[PDB]
Amino acid sequence: PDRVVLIGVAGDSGCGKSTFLNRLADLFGTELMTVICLDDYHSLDRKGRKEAGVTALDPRANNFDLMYEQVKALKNGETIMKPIYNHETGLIDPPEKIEPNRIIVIEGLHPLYDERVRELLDFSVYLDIDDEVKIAWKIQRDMAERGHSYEDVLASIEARRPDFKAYIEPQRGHADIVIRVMPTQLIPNDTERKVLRVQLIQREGRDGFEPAYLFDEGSTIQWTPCGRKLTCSYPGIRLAYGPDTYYGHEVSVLEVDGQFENLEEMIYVEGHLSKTDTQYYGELTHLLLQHKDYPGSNNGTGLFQVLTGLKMRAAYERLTSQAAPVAAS
Amino acid sequence: PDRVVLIGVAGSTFLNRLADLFGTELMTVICLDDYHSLDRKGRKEAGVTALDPRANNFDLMYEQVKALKNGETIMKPIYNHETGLIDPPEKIEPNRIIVIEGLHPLYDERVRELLDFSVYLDIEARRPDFKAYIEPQRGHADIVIRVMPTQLIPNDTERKVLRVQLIQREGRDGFEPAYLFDEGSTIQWTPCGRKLTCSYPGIRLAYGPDTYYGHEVSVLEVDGQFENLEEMIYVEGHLSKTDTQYYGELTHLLLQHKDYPGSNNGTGLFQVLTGLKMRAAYERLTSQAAPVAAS
Ligand SMILES: [Os+3]
Ligand SMILES: [Os+3]
Repeated sequence: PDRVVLIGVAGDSGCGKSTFLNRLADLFGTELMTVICLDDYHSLDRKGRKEAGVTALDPRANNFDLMYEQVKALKNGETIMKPIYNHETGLIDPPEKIEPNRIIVIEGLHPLYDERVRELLDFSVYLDIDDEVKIAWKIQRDMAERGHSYEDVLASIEARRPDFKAYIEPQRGHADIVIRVMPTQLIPNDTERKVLRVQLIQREGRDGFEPAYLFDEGSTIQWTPCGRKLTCSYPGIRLAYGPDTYYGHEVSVLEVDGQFENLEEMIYVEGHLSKTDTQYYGELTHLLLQHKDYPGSNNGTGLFQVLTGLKMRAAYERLTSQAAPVAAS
Repeated sequence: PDRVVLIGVAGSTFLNRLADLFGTELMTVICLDDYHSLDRKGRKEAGVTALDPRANNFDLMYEQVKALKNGETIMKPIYNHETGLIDPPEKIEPNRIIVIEGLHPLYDERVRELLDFSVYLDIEARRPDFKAYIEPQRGHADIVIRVMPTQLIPNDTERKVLRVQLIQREGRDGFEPAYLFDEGSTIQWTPCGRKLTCSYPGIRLAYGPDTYYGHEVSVLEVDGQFENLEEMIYVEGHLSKTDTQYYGELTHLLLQHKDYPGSNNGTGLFQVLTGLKMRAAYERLTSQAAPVAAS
């Protein structure tokens, strides 16, 4: 059976605008993977939302019944006629023809919201970014190309909180992996807002998914690779691993704080991680340095985005007994 | 050549543990109080303590220790602690291992160079002379076992739970320090978790490079108490370059005599580990198996 694998990606970065999906495209290519933006399943257009007094985050603005049916149909090998939500006009355009593929990624705000859709997913990721980090990034991006559109991100964050906490964040409890970004604990008065502390919160007991760990599985460790063999500059790099309870479930949290200045630092860290699901030594570093221009390229953000990708590849190859798709040259 | 190996021990249950490891047939222990140049009355007369270098004959010490390592029999004096007198010489023949024990095994430069391995054990009136003449020997010891109060219990009142440090000297050829996880990097570890259930406050290890008396060292550290077997073995299994000859030898040797003090904490663990590092040093120098206790 030509099996269709389904991947869910929860996040607030907008459709086609996250670096994680670019990294997935680098890994799996674009020929045998199709990405579906879940804003296409809005039951209410922009005017309709205003009329109703609800935001896009509200479940009532979204059609989960149609979502379930068309995603179920795709996994069952059927072609679908899915709607297109135009973000510019704020209208719902005529359906698009989407055929099945080896991998189907559903991306958006509510991929893990409905019980029925959850059960169709084979792997899932929630990208949890701290408000302050999101804001600091927006200023750095604005600084580069002279955009100055960060005051609207601030407005958006504050006003979204109620609906974000109500309907978006609880999906973290159902995600296999949660990449959690937040400010550093290595620097006392962080003014630059550059150095990040990132957590890979991995769900236990999901058959066909072995969490990555450091040193000893199921025990708690704090590690600093800087020392005799590796020279870092202040504040350096610090890892942490340990078991924890997240949304009432057992998880295994792998954590990196700091910035990678160079190759040696990246490989030294990669080499000492366990069950990273790399197919050869140095694949994370190799994949991470593929596109150094991406944000998070020199810290835990990129590292864990890539690592998550490998865990999907593992899941795919387990379900199909076949090699996963790859990007061309 | 029937080579004689020399071990120095500054600062005991440690020697009992060594006797358990190496036996008493092929190891002779020499108490360094036997090389007092001044008897108890002489010390009073001079106004010095036993800790003072002037109360001790390092020239005779060097010569007789040098002679022992060279395969010669010696006629060494006996210092009677009860009467406080120096009795007639004792005949001591060479042996596979010679341990010199006392306050000043690492004090003299000439005696230091004869030693193949060395240990300092760091567990009111003595303080001046202790700080003046005893403690600086820590800077020359290959291993220093350092005991101190715990950091696991806030406002510790019992004073029972201990934090112990195995400070291992780097660059001593024929001695690879034990480490945890990654050599030359800093780590803090707690084995209690999914696989191991501890009772409060549990156990916590730490390893990392440091500078001690101006030298590079590698500090392995345990804080807490071992309630049972499983805890001891779990810790042992995750240590690296412990110089055990089989899995579970530390635990086995540590539980040999549970009645000893430090039996259920880092004190005993590191006493045994230190013993293994001596065995390693011996077997490297002789290209031969070290002595063992009978059954
Ligand atoms: Os932007
Ligand atoms: Os390449």
